[PDB]
Amino acid sequence: SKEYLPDLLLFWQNYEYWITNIGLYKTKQRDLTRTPANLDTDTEECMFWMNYLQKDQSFQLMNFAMENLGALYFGSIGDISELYLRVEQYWDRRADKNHSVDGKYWDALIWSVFTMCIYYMPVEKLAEIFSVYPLHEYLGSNKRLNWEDGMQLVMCQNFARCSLFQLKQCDFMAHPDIRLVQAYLILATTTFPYDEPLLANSLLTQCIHTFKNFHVDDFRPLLNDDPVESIAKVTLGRIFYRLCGCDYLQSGPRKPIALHTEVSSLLQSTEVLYWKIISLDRDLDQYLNKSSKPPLKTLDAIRRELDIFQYKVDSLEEDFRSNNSRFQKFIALFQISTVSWKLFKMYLIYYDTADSLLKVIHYSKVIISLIVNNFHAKSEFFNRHPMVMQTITRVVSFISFYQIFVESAAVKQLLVDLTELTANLPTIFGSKLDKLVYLTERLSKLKLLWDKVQLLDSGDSFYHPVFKILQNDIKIIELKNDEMFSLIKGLGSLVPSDFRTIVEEFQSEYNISDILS
Amino acid sequence: SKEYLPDLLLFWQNYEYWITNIGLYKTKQRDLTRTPANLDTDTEECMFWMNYLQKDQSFQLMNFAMENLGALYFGSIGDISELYLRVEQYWDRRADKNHSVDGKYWDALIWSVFTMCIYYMPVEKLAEIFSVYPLHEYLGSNKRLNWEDGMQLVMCQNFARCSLFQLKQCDFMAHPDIRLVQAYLILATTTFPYDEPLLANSLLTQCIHTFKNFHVDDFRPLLNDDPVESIAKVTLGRIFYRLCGCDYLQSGPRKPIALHTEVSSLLQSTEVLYWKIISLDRDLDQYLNKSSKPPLKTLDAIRRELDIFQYKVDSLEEDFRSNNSRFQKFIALFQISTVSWKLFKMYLIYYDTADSLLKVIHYSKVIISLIVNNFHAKSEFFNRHPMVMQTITRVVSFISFYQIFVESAAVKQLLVDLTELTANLPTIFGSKLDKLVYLTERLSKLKLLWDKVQLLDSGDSFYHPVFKILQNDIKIIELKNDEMFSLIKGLGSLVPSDFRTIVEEFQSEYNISDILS
Repeated sequence: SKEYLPDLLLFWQNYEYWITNIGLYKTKQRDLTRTPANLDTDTEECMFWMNYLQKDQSFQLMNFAMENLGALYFGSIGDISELYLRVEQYWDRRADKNHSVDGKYWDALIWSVFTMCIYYMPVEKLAEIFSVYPLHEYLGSNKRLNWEDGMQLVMCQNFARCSLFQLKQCDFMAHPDIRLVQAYLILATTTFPYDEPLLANSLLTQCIHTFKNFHVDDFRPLLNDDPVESIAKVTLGRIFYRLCGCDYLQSGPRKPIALHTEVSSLLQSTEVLYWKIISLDRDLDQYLNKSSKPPLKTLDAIRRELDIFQYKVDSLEEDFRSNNSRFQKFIALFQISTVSWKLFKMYLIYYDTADSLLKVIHYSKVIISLIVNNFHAKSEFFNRHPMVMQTITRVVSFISFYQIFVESAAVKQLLVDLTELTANLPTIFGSKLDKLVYLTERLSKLKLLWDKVQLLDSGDSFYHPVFKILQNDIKIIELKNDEMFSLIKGLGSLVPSDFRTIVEEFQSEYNISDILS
Repeated sequence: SKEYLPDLLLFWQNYEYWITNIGLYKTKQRDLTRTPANLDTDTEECMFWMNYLQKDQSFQLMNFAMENLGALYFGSIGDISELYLRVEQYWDRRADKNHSVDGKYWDALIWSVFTMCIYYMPVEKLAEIFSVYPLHEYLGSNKRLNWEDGMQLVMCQNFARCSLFQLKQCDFMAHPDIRLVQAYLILATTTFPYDEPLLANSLLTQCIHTFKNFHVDDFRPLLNDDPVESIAKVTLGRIFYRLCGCDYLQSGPRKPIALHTEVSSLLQSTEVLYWKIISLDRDLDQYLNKSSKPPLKTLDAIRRELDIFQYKVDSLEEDFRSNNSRFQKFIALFQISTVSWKLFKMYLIYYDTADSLLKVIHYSKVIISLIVNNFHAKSEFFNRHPMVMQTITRVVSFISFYQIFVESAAVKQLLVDLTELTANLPTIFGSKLDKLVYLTERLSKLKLLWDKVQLLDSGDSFYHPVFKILQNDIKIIELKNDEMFSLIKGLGSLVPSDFRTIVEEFQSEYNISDILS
């Protein structure tokens, strides 16, 4: 009697939290006794790359950015125009043995910008600018590869280290500047915070610190303020909501200090429309690892907010004469859709409302649509936005999970569409895309083990091998996130039995630990 | 009619806060366009010093520490014995091109220990170990100097950079460890947090982050816990209260993120006796920059707590057979005395209670006593503890300030005793001691200008040139702490008239800005 189900949907909330979120993008217990350390390999490497870039080359990036990446870089930098000047002086002082701090800070800010560019640059327009030729060698990878492969992704990664290595030249610890928060924000537009979850969390904490160090609570240019300062405050506010955004996104056990929590939910300007929407995403996902349920009255309150923000989003036109307006419209629409999907998934899980699953299937498709429509406009670099990756993960997983329990040919098809789409997302998503693919493959194998094996009522609860395996995938990731052993090493250095056979079998064939990166 | 006075004592609370505290030890607006930056001069320098230290040399430091500095290093490291092993393996791996992270972390922890040692090492016992010979040269300072001078202090400063430079090798941002918090805590025992207020605040924020990253709320080894873990928790708790302590101490505008605030005041074990007492210091000083007054009932509640802690302190014996027990007793007694002084100063200022000034004069003398008694036991290195410096500053200043307004031959003498003592505190206090001396000299010159010039009742308020000069010293320091201009540069880069003659005169002869370091 599939009467258990309700307690099983409620369970997904934690599986989502632990596996699809924490475990796949924010986990990384490394053995320090085995990790090489030094301030030498990063100095030479981030010195070579800086050489690989030519004056004109870098300037086309500036143009790719100005003519494309507006919706990302604005929030934290505003009209690049002002920055070209800096990209210019960058080279001027590029020829000096004598270098300052305001100098480097300006350097790093533009090198984080370059990072973002390489990241989004359509592989084709990138090749017409650089050539893997003088790159395969240095690195040491046969010319067996090219731009089409991660070799482009071996720049959104290294350029990123050139931004960090350069900040490490300002000794930013000792000289807080908004430019550190600005550089980080730009690096945030990429997969950097997922590649280096531990570092990114420390750099964000530094950014929270640097931000509060200005002690500005009210960003509105108040009466009789010098226009220069009225502007800096306004700017600071844009930077602020951008900062709350990646803060909420990087939430987890390895990120204990918060900033976004100092900002109230709506349940209590285009730029700020961004946080408005993320505010609602926070309002919902906050229940994933929670024990309590979102009162139904709440979901409706958020539903109503969505409505207004949905409307408000379409109300902001889009002229295809600028990729800027097109990419902004995409992020807008993707964001609301995502929150919407999350919204009805919630209804379906906590209250099993009417039209819930129908709605989930709807926004699930709206999502696949938005991504799928970007190949059809040769603005596919739009899909490289870290938001896509995140959304597809939660959507596919839940659908893939719902599929193994609640049969439906509608969902079975949707799952096919998503399964396809998954292994189609741009490749700049590296290691993770594969990890998600593996994760999908896995939850499907867990379907078979549910159709094969027989569930049985003990009278108090139901028992199945796919039930433990699910429970385990959480305990195993939840343990990979307990730093207590790490504490023990840095200190005094001291140091239903049939399923039990079925589980361990699967567990050895498909260990969740394979998702960790 | 000296009827104004009450509002003038209340004013001292802010002068103390801004000048004697923030302005003298936690201020540092530097021009980034003028600051040289690089990861080269620290790598070579912190490579030379590391060479200057010999195996046996460093090991005597270990012995100075084990046989002296127990009361400082325990809280965060516990029985050095365990660490000698590390000082040993330090050298073993000292001969490697291949170096890890757990490696460096252990290195830095012992190099922070060395720092502390050099800092406290009696100049005499230091010379019998090292020789300025191979030091004056490298640096570039004529052999015109020697250990007796800051040349010893050019180690508690460089050794400190060797601890930092080495942490910068573990990329601690990416690999949080308690050893970072432990190293910082040891560096805390020195004047490091005052030499580099901006850096120390960022390293502390990193420590708050690293600490919470363990997610341990209850430090008591709870039921059926593996003794190894029960021990690590207990350890972590010692580290925790030690961490709240330097956190409260480093409070200010440049340190926006807090940790100690997560710990309640008592008004709501020897190791924890430390925070107990600092908790009471916090309970009192929290009113310095506040607008409201400490209800009298509060002061009494703290007074009563002091009593118990005073008693509890004397109740912990002291055998002069170990400098350890002697230095612990000193810190104990100094702490309570200090809080006590603060306590009655408060009574005298906010409520003008009876025996207040008498009590202030009492603990003021008890303090001078405790410091003065350390030359008389050739354990003068006891006075090098950053606590002394801090306490003498608040005591001398207030006394020096009370002196210019409220004449008394008792205070006039006390002020003489303090004025002497001031220019007698060990020299490892460098730049600051002089700044305090200058500050004292200054408040005395402000006495003359009060005896000379004539105060006058406008009927609504009283007006005097020493009144503005006082008000100004605050606005001028309070402005040196407004980062809004720093925000403006890192961004879009845009950019009673007789006293009015008297003030500016003084102001040019004795500018408070001279205290900033």
